[PDB]
Amino acid sequence: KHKILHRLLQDS
Amino acid sequence: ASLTEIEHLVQSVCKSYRETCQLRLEDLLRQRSNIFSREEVTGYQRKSMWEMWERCAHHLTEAIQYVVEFAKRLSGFMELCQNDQIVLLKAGAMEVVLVRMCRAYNADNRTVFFEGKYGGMELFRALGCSELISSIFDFSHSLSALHFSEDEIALYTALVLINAHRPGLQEKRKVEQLQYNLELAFHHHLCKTHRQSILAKLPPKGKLRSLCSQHVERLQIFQHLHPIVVQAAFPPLYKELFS
Ligand SMILES: CC(C)CCC[C@](C)(O)[C@H]1CC[C@H]2[C@@H]3CC=C4C[C@@H](O)CC[C@]4(C)[C@H]3CC[C@@]21C
Repeated sequence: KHKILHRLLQDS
Repeated sequence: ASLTEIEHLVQSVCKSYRETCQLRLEDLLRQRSNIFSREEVTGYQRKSMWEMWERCAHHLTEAIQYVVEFAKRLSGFMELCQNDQIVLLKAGAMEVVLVRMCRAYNADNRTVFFEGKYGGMELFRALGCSELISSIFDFSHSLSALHFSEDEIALYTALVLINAHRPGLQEKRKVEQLQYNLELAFHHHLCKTHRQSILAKLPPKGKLRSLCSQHVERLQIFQHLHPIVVQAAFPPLYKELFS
């Protein structure tokens, strides 16, 4: 999908 | 910026550590006499290279998700720009896993906890990266000689993560501030508990960096022979951090 680090960081 | 504030920082980090430690120290300790049989070792040793890599990558990455949760909980970490968060995580997440490893390591027989039992280095032979495994078990063994507490693991690994010298940082000075206070919390808890004798006993800096580079090198050789394994089979988080 893309950019799993971004996701982990944004997700409360 | 206050004594009371750094007392709170010690408390904050220790508790944050316990909530993100993946397994409690004594669930590891209690399982030490569960040792992989000779027949179970040859089963692991009969897995292909890519199959051992992906089983290992999987477990590493579930450990790394805990480390990411831990970092998120370190003071000021979320108030840094996303570039720098990613930089601290790419440089530190593996370092933290290597430190967290000493918990899951039995110095008596040099074994680590893996898939429900303890195995030695030989358990990992199908990975094809044997100087590295030996280096990692050596590091883990020198760390065990320190006899860290859970609190000391918390404070130290917070410090491996929050480092203003990491290359690639945009806002170096914001992270110096963050690190400075965690340096203080760590030093504070050691003089309170009359450790501090372990400050010169701690690894360099270098050392961990050398361990991490070696892992990436090894991964890179692996990718040469199996390019699309990493891109399609490995957890994305692992791919993102390491290649
Ligand atoms: C990815 C691979 C090619 C390099 C790493 C090889 C290794 C040193 O064997 C890795 C593979 C799986 C790893 C383990 C997987 C999960 C945990 C539990 C965690 O709470 C602390 C560390 C620990 C115990 C890891 C230590 C290092 C291990 C045991």
